[PDB]
Amino acid sequence: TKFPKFSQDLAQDPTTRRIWYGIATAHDFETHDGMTEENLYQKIFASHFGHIAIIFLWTSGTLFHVAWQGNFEQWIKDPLNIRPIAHAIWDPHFGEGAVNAFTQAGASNPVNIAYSGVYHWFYTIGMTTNQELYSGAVFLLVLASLFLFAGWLHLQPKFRPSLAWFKNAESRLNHHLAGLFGVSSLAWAGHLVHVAIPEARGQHVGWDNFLSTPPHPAGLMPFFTGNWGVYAADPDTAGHIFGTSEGAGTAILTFLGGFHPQTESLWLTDIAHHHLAIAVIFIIAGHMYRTNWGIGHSIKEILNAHKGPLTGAGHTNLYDTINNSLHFQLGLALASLGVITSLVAQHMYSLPSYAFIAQDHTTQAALYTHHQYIAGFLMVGAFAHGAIFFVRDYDPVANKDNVLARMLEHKEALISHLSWVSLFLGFHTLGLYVHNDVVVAFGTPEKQILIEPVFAQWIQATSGKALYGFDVLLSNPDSIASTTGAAWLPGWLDAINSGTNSLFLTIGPGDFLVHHAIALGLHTTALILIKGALDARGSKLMPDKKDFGYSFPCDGPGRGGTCDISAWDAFYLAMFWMLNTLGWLTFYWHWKHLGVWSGNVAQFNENSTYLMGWFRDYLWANSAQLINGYNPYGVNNLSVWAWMFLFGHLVWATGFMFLISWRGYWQELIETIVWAHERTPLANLVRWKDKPVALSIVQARLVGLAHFTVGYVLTYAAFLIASTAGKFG
Amino acid sequence: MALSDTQILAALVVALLPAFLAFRLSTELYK
Amino acid sequence: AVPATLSWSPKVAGVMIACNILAIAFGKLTIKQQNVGTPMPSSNFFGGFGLGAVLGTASFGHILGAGVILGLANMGVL
Amino acid sequence: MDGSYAASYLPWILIPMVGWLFPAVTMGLLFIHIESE
Amino acid sequence: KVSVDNNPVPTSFEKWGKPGHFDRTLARGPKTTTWIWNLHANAHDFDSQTSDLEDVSRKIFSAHFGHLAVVFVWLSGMYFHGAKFSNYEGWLADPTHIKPSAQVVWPIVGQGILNGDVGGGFHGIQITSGLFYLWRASGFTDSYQLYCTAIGGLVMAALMLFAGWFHYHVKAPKLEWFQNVESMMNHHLAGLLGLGSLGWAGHQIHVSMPINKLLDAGVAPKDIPLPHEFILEPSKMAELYPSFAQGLTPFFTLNWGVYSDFLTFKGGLNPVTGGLWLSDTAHHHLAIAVLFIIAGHMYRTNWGIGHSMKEILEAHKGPFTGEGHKGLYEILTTSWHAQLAINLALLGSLTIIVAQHMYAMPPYPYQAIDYATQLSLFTHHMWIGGFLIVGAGAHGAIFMVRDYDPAKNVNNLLDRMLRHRDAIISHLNWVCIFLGFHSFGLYIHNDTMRALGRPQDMFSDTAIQLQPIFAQWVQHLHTLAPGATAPNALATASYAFGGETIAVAGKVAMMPITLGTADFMVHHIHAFTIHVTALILLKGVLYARSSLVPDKANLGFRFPCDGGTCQVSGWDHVFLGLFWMYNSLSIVIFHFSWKMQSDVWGTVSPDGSVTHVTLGNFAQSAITINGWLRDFLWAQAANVINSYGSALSAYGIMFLAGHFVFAFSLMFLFSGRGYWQELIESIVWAHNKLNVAPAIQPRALSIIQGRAVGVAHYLLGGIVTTWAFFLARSLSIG
Amino acid sequence: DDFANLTPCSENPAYLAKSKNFLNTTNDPNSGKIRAERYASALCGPEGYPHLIVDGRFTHAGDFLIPSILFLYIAGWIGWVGRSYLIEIRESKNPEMQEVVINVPLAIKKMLGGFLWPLAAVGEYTSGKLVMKDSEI
Amino acid sequence: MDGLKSFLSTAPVMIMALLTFTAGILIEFNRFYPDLLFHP
Ligand code: CLA
Ligand SMILES: CC1=C(/C=C/C(C)=C\C=C\C(C)=C\C=C\C=C(C)\C=C\C=C(C)/C=C/C2=C(C)C(=O)CCC2(C)C)C(C)(C)CCC1
Ligand SMILES: CC1=C(/C=C/C(C)=C/C=C/C(C)=C/C=C/C=C(C)/C=C/C=C(C)/C=C/C2=C(C)CCCC2(C)C)C(C)(C)CCC1
Ligand SMILES: [Cl-]
Repeated sequence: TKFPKFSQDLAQDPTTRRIWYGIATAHDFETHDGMTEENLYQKIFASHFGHIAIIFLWTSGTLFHVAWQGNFEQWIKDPLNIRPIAHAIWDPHFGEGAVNAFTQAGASNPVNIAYSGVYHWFYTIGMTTNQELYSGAVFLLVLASLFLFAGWLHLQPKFRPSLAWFKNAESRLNHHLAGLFGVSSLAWAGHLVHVAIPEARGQHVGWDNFLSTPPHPAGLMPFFTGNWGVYAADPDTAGHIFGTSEGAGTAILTFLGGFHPQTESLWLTDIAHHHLAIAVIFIIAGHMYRTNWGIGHSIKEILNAHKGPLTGAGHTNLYDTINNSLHFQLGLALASLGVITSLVAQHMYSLPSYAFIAQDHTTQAALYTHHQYIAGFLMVGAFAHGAIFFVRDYDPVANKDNVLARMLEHKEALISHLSWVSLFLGFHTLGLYVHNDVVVAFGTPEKQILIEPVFAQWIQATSGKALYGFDVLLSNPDSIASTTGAAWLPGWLDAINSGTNSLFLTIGPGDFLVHHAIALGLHTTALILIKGALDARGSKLMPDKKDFGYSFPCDGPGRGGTCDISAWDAFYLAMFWMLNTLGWLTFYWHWKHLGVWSGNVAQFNENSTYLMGWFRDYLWANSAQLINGYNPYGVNNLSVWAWMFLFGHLVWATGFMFLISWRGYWQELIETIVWAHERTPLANLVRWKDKPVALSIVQARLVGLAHFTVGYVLTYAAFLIASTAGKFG
Repeated sequence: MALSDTQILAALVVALLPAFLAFRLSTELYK
Repeated sequence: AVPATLSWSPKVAGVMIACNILAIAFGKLTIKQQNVGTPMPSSNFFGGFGLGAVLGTASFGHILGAGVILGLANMGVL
Repeated sequence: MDGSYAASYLPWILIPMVGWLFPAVTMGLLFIHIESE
Repeated sequence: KVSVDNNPVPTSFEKWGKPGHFDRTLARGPKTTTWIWNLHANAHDFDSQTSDLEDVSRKIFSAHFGHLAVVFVWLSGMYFHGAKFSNYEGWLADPTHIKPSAQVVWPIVGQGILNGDVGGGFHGIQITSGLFYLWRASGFTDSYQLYCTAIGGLVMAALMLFAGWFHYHVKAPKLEWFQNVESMMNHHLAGLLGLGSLGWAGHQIHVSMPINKLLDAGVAPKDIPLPHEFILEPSKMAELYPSFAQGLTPFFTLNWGVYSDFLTFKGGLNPVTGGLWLSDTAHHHLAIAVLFIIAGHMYRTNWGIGHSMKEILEAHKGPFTGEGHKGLYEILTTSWHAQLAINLALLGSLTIIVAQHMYAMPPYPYQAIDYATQLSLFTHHMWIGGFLIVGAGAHGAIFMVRDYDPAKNVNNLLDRMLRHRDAIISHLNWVCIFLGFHSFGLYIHNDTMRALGRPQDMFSDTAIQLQPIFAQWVQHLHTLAPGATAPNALATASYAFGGETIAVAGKVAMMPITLGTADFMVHHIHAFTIHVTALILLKGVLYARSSLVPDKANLGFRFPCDGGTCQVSGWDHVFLGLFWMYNSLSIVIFHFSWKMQSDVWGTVSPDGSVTHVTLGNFAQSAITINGWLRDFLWAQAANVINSYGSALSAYGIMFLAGHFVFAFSLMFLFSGRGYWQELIESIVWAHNKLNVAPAIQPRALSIIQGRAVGVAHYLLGGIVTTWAFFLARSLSIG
Repeated sequence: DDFANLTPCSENPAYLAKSKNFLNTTNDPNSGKIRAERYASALCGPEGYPHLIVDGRFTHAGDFLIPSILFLYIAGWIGWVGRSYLIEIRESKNPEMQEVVINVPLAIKKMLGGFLWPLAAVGEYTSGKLVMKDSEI
Repeated sequence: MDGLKSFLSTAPVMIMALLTFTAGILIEFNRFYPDLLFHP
């Protein structure tokens, strides 16, 4: 009736479907009745202010609970032995055993151990007291308030931006490149130079004295005189003790490379010069597009000029296509953010920046797994909204014969070749694993097919790793690349050849097989997503798929052949492969590091070449402590993870019910329940307002996928944390 | 040193500001 | 220990014959289709029974006789 | 289940509110609004 | 009575090279790959191939002959490999130190490692079928006897094939012959079951008992007289059993007491072998034979005497059931599916009873102490029974769609059942919900309490107790029965109920299986899963014809959807029932495996103390889900996952093989044909581009087949996983 | 020295210890000994198992190149003859029936002529009989 | 005869015959020349 107000059709639905679909379409503003393009952008703009405020509030909570209930001040005095505390536990359901078990990390009350790495982050950037953490938390509350007010303000009549304002691509790129990226990076370099670096050298710098405490004794005169070399002289010595003046230098900008010997993290002076350098580039990059002064580039002119004889119209009219389609823009943003998020995961574990975090193995595992899963979700979303663009926004006439239109032209070639490579990888990668399993099973492990990852090893050699003896480029002292006199080379070569870190881990046949398994997952997930996007507008089975929508009901009479072919169904299928691919790579990352951390790299090297090795040495072996979190003899600090481990297993299985069964069985079952209610004395008096009905076909798949995904994530998270935490503190 | 009781209570009072503003923004978005 | 059984004697014969007579009388009064199928050479002496009724009552009689003889022997009454 | 942290009485108040009153008020308001008109 | 038609079907190979001949649509040849799948799916759906009941019956009768030939060939193999590729003779001379083996692999690509040392210098795969124990009980002593049995089986297989061909292509019985159910019951009660049990009783008395008595006395197998020597020289029998001196006179004079030396009621188990006394089994089969033969003269065939099954059915009607049982005789004499539905339900239930009774009353010598054989036999026959019961639901639904005529069933029990079907399912729905909450909820309760460090709040023997007092009471009565309610029985029917511990070769054969809180909880889990499985299948039968989706009978037993109305067909309920049957039976066999290892099986010290396989951890661990995960699955899976490089490595391989097939099935269960058809279009384009497109157009699997494929691979993967898990574990504990 | 992390099997201490206990994979009592001698020429890791090099160097052509050539010849043979049979039956009245009931005399003819498939494939490609024009489908 | 010949020419018989023949070649080659991991 009333709810949903944005859909009269849904509001008139007399069944419980009204409630479910009202929630699932709440944020699809484009489909709301009476929605206009100008009001669409303004509503999105205000919603974005809300999301930013939530992020600041979330960050404020992290700071507040650490300062209030954590052990930050105790932790900084012994980072390698004290376990950081996330927040206190107040659970009246706890028994005597649980209270003692969770009274840990030196606390006087039950607490949870933090694995987010915030302790290492806060300490590295110069925070040393609970008061400073408290000040930051309060500051973020005010900052969150400002954006909440801004969202409300820019929804008022006089302050609503015009549609042309939202379409000014050139101005936004200039501002966000130079200002949002460049100035922010420059400002962060300022914090590092004026606060973080002095704190690492035992010098207190805060708001009370930063004005009277020059970051460098030479002042700013060298900067304006061109004598920039002064800021790099006298760097921190290899014997520097982080947080103290012992062995500390005076340089504020360096290019040492490698890791700080004690903290096993990147030099802060290098990080400062890094963020200063990219700030200059970003600021320059932000002057490329013309806004109001004639100079600069027109993006429309650039796109319409890049066309050749092999791609027809080339990039013609793509400025209008992208600028007028929010789904195209969202797809590009998600795809770019997805790639960057994986880059963060890949380069943070190998090139850690936070002091002592390389020795917090559970935190490293949690962070890599966390951001890789986020990357996987972003990549799926990018293709999902790419498919939505084709269904809703793509205009064949405007994009006639351009690169976009030609992608739809050779879609059969694209899909067929993607099918082949997936089959090509799957047949032979699985075959080699099974070959090794059988020969090892028959007591002949010497008959395994063990392929040396020569190409990857060669790349490591080009960066200076001399283990493989390829003697190429940076691994070759006589190479022109090696004799350049680069400042970072001595530090970098030491780090890559130390063998005591995760920088270019040594790889072997085990790494070869799993990397090709990852390639199978990537290509297969892309195949499903790309097929959904390219076939979204129609196929031979359903030539008129475009005029039905991204997701459409396929349970109507005469629509038996319209099921499973919507672009939404491609997303649904791709989610399973995304989770599977992430499972393979996270298993790979964790098992390999377990050997590296414990020094027994031989286990992974020898047992990762057949699947029974993963089953036995990784899954079975590392579950022992987890499943003993609680047992007939008592409980320990892993009891919660053991309970969550079974909880994830249960939620995962519950998803099978929605994924396997179909609506018809449950609709008739509900009818019997409805029959019983209407005939039970004293109960038929109570009458429902919405007629109970079984879940729709699309809804059941979404619900089933939700239980599947939640159980998938929760199960591994408990195993990942408990197995690592149990082994290493 | 550890945070004082007044500091914890003071944070709660400050948190009423984003709470009130969040209510206004949500109501405005509902329109 | 084992239930007592009786070595054959005229007493055993009397019980078996008596049980057979009871089965014949019971069959004559309860069988619905008596003179159906193969007939007897002289049905006058068999109360109209056919071959099937004659064998059926006799078979039932032997079963009753075995149960009675074993039961009475078990209790020592015979 | 006590607490050495400052203002250790706050969880005794906030958690029941976040755990009992907030879901109760939320469910009541949403169900009434969803089942209105 | 006997009436046949001469040479109705010429014998010709012409139709062999014309696949799909049996169906008019398929006989025209393939246009798409769907034709290939339909050919195999509809091959043996005879009633859809011809509308004449007489023709359908003739195909069934000869088809059943073909199945018997297949079974005989399988039996012939078992005896042959026992005769030629086994260590039966070596094992027979030392059963307590040699493990049975009857399969030897060729040494190729290193698979010869599977020929493990089973003792006595023999190398081969250790068998868990219990064939050696059966053969020893049967009196087999040398390979030649097994070889002769193998040859006989092949001859019988040939005879069955000839009979099948003869009774279809030459002399096919008329419909009236098949519908003589009174005669069939008489012959198959008195003739098949009656004489079969009488004949076997004669075998045990004259062959099995004397040979086994000598074997149990320590006589070397080669020194034991051959079976016929006891008949040619009855004095040999008299020495072992003096009552044989009196001959058959006691039998005919009703002086049966003298035969008490070989027709016994000992009960319990043979101390030497740990199996049932063969004298008890002989009296058992003799008594059974008399009962079945008597039962087989009940129905009237040709001589007036006997009951009419139609008359019996029509007479049993009451005030609460209208016409009562009227009309059922017509259904059961005109619908093969109705008969198959009943027979599958009872035969499936019978197989489950076989598993339950055989483990607790081990009939074969040395079976009880071979834990691999005990676990294998129980698990195997549990699965067979479960599948057959699901079949009863399938063919019950098929009957409703195809053969049920409402006009011929007015106000009878079948018609009345369809009227209150909503009441049946609604109430069955509630009890399932009640059982689920109050059975699985207890485990969730215990998991939470133990995790929270509150053991005193759990449901356990050391905590809040749920004692199965009724089961405990029954066990007490059965323990007291010998001498009080079964005065002539010397020992209890099974030591599982109570009493002494039977130990053979230092291992426990059987001992009391005590029941506590953990047993109470799991037993009510079984009630929950069985009730739910019955709900799905019963709902399928009751709603096979009507609703939502009226006139469902028109669509048929197998239809994708109606017009959401997907998964409403009778077939779709079988699809869901299979998952729950798998879920139900998986817990049953897990319950059996853990309980026996924890509380029954183990080593017996010379003093008498028993050390169980898992040290009695069932009581405190089986009350939480974490306990099952940790103490049962994780702990006992160590054997299979560590099997690589040993003779058990094959189970390690199949353990991973099962996990793979289970995962592979999810591709079919979670997806639909629409996506795959579109994918095939792009692939077809590539084949067209190279002029290599097939004439038979590729098609995605039908909606029903996709579900059928998914469940088939799901069950295969899950069952194979457990199979490897059980065999590797049980072969490693003793 | 490339592959410094590896070592010849004949000089790898782990291989030497394990190679003396290689199991016999067939009924030949010396099969395990023969395998020990054969694999001695390969490169081994620390664990003593042979590793294969597929970067293209001809000193390890036997690792992947020679197996690769043999597979492609066999694979192309199978595909080419199957394609030839499929095309030919397409010219008959009932091509579908000849896909489920094979024309064995025709199939054998095609199969025995697959040893020249690389030449036949080149000839068809140049004569426009291998690839169909996009406008033709 | 013609019907039997056609039956032996059916797809399932033919593929099983080819697979059986192919399996025999591979098995027999490995029986005489086992453990070939690479071309010497
Ligand atoms: C372990 C589970 C599993 C496996 C093995 C596969 C395998 C496959 N999927 Mg599937 N999938 C799965 C789960 C799985 N899927 C799940 C849970 C979902 C979610 C619904 C999907 C959804 C999905 C989609 C949407 C797609 C795939 C695709 C693929 C293919 C990927 C390429 C490849 O590996 O080719 C190599 C092939 C294999 C590994 C298959 C197994 C080969 C066996 C081991 C050898 C042959 C055995 C032989 C026939 C004997 C038969 C048995 C007996 C009679 C003798 C392949 C057929 C893609 C595809 O079709 O690409 C072309 C595709 O589009 N899958
Ligand atoms: C006038 C003027 C000049 C003089 C400037 C002078 C004399 C001082 C300028 C000071 C400035 C511009 C300070 C800016 C500080 C910004 C901050 C502090 C922003 C923080 C933002 C966030 C989001 C923080 C988040 C977090 C918090 C709060 C935590 O506590 C934990 C970490 C993290 C989560 C990151 C010069 C001549 C130079 C140039 C021309 C203009
Ligand atoms: C469907 C669709 C869509 C979507 C899409 C997507 C989702 C995509 C993605 C994509 C991706 C995801 C991509 C990626 C890429 C990457 C790349 C391309 C890279 C490159 C790199 C480089 C080139 C590098 C280089 C280097 C090295 C390696 C070393 C050092 C040095 C240097 C730097 C030189 C859209 C929305 C458009 C719309 C339409 C439709
Ligand atoms: Cl537990």
